[PDB]
Amino acid sequence: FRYYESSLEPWDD
Amino acid sequence: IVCHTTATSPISAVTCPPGENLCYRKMWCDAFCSSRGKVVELGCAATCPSKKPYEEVTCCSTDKCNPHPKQRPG
Repeated sequence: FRYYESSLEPWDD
Repeated sequence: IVCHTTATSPISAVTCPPGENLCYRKMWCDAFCSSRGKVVELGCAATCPSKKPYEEVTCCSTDKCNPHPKQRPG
C-alpha cells in the first residue's frame, strides 16, 4: 500500500 | 501543508488536515529488505511522535518535504 523503497506500488512495489 | 501520501494505491500528495502541517515518511526493512525493504508510508503529520525501532516515520515542516526514497510513477 506504500511506495516501498522497492518502487511506488501499493504492494511492495 | 501538503505531503506525499501513499495511503492511496498510487502515489500523490495532498494537504493534511487542520491538525497537521508537517510531513513524514515511514520506513522499515519490509519483508524484503533484500530487494525492497524500507517501506516509505509517505504522508503528512503535525510532528514526529515516538516511533518504532523498525517502523519509523520521518517528519518535516514543508510541503513535499517527505518524498519517497524512490519516488516514481508506475
